[PDB]
Amino acid sequence: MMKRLVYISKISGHLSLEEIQRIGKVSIKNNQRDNITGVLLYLQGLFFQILEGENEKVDKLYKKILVDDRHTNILCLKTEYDITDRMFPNWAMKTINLNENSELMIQPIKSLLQTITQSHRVLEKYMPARVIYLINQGINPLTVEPQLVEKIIFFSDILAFSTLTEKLPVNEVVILVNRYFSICTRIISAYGGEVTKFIGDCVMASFTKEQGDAAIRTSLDIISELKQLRHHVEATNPLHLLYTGIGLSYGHVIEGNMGSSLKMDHTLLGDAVNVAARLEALTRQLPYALAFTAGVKKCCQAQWTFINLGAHQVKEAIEVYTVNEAQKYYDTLQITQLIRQTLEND
Amino acid sequence: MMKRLVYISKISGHLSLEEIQRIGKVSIKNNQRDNITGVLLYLQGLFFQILEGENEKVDKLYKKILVDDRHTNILCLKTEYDITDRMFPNWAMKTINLNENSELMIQPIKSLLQTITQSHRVLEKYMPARVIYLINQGINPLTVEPQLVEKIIFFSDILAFSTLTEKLPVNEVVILVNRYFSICTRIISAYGGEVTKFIGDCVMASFTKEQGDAAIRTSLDIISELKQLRHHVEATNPLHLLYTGIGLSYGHVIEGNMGSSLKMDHTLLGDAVNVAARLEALTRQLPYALAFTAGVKKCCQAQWTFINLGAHQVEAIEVYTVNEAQKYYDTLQITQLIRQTLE
Ligand SMILES: Cc1cc2nc3c(=O)[nH]c(=O)nc-3n(C[C@H](O)[C@H](O)[C@H](O)COP(=O)(O)O)c2cc1C
Ligand SMILES: Cc1cc2nc3c(=O)[nH]c(=O)nc-3n(C[C@H](O)[C@H](O)[C@H](O)COP(=O)(O)O)c2cc1C
Ligand SMILES: [Cl-]
Ligand SMILES: [Cl-]
Ligand SMILES: [Cl-]
Ligand SMILES: [Cl-]
Ligand SMILES: [Cl-]
Ligand SMILES: [Cl-]
Ligand SMILES: [Mg+2]
Repeated sequence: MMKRLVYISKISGHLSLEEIQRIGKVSIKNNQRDNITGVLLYLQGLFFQILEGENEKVDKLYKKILVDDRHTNILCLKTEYDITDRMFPNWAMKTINLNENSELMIQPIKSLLQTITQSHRVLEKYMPARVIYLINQGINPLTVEPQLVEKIIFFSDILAFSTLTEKLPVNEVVILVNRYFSICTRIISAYGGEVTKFIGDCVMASFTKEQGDAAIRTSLDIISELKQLRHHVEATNPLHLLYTGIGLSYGHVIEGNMGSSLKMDHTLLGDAVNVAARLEALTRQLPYALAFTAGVKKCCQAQWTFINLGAHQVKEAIEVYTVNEAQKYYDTLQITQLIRQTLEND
Repeated sequence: MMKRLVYISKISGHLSLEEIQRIGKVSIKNNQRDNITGVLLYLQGLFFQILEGENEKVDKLYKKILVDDRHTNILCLKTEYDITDRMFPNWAMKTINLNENSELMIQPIKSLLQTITQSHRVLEKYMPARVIYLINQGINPLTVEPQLVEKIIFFSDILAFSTLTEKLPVNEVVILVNRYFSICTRIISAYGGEVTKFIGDCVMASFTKEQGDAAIRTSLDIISELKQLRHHVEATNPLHLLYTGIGLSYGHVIEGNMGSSLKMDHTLLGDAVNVAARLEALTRQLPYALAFTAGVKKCCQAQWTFINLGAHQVEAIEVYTVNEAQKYYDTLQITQLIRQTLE
């Protein structure tokens, strides 16, 4: 049985024509051995490749391509399974430099391909991570049926954000929120979590039930990086005032497409979403910057020092936990007052 | 001064090759007259068009193309301003049927164009409407600066949704939330509001300060349509149990594109967002399904019967409603009825 995959990628740095030639000859040699055929196109710093052959041979090759140093931001766009006919039966690997094609009748198609691909790469950034995952796996996200899944829900947001927005100019708030989002997204994604959306200054993400310790480590790493950042910058930098609170919950959530023709999105539905947001808010009243449910605790295997913060009610009460490592070295009320007083000019 | 634009669209059904030819014939005549050049391509049910010429000539033509019933789901991908040279100076409008091209050396580029565009159209379905607007207006959403704007913030969600999710099968929950979202989104959009996002079962939207009355009307209309729905369906249908609460607030919010190269989103930043969400939760404790701030009230000019609900801690703020938002039911009895109905 044969398959065919298509992917796009960003060429790492500036790549010479001779090293692009060094991809072609090795590809031709290996693909002839593996009975692989396909085409490699490049255009304005982007690679396009189509690979076809028996499934095991194609998957082995794509695993190696994925770790190749010469390109990055790799997104597989389409996978066709159990294909009847090869698309390029005579090309072990045909390389086409679309930049060098100056023919007048191909310029329209070449222009459209560059415009649509560059637009595609922008849109990719706005997708929930789950959608990018499904596309990478060759699954059309629009046709996926919703599933009840077990997830750890993550919410983190900015301490005293109302004071920051009240006292800072808009451009300074934007720099600060972008930095916060950049840090959260990088760390969540490094631990295998999936960012779902930004809501105001809040980052929403999920982890699997096998990722309880990764979820805690994510949260502590966020807190740790913010603490580092506050003493890295000057006192006139609003980043000097950036703190977070984090809530985690665990439960059954429905994951999938929701909405209508007018607006559709990837959503997560279930009690755990509300609980994680409420625990995120509760950290304001706690001497800890991370709060989570008993269910999150049961998903952890590491030797955390779990601390029981008692039962709290969520708009029936739920046990709230934290870890000793999440303890605040500051008093939260004193810090929100310091933030306001730091931003006071009078 | 000249501009160049590129858009993609979905060919409307039943569009034959003779009709596409007539499009080319008229385009050539009009574009020659207006000194417009470009190319029209089609492939597997999609149009691609590049248009270039003087700003006003191009804009007037594009406004016409926007209302042409021979295509739908039009997205202007890119606008180049102050172009120096035309890309197709000799083609008033060259029509290219990519479906008919069988040349072997073109097949790779044709295949990739179809793959990437179809994937692009999937991604578009998940994009924030505000980002799709910016792209259509030729604005780079990754570089355009967020702005401080005055907005009415709208928050609604489903009453006792925890009980619904606890007691219903997945496919039934999905049908129910989709219906709720479809109703909210259609009404908000009909009144000129902008749905921002879905957060769980919650709908977040915004209106301008000139849209105070429209925000109240939207809210009452959603409540009204849910009431209609509950007595349209049978008692075994979970939609029979669908109620909403709505909060509105007014304030300054930063609106824009935020994040990093790893993940972007469109967001509204400001205290008004939290206030609207807390007033939405407060309706559970109120004999009204709509609650809003003094600031919202000041944005209204219609002759509502405003009702003061006293100061509430969300310093406490004055909460208001309108007489029409009164609940004909007792909220705690409804939540107990939802629990009991699903037993
Ligand atoms: C864009 C791109 C496309 C590539 N395509 C192929 C290919 O089709 N076949 C292949 O064998 N190697 C291809 N490679 C290179 C592989 O990643 C790898 O360098 C090559 O298989 C040699 O691996 P080896 O020295 O460990 O055996 C490609 C690399 C890049 C950057
Ligand atoms: C995909 C598509 C592309 C079109 N491109 C052009 C064009 O480039 N120039 C043009 O005059 N009309 C174009 N039209 C048709 C116009 O929308 C309109 O039907 C035509 O200009 C006649 O308009 P009229 O009612 O003012 O006579 C296009 C229509 C479609 C569906
Ligand atoms: Cl290149
Ligand atoms: Cl800290
Ligand atoms: Cl610990
Ligand atoms: Cl509720
Ligand atoms: Cl009602
Ligand atoms: Cl009234
Ligand atoms: Mg905050």
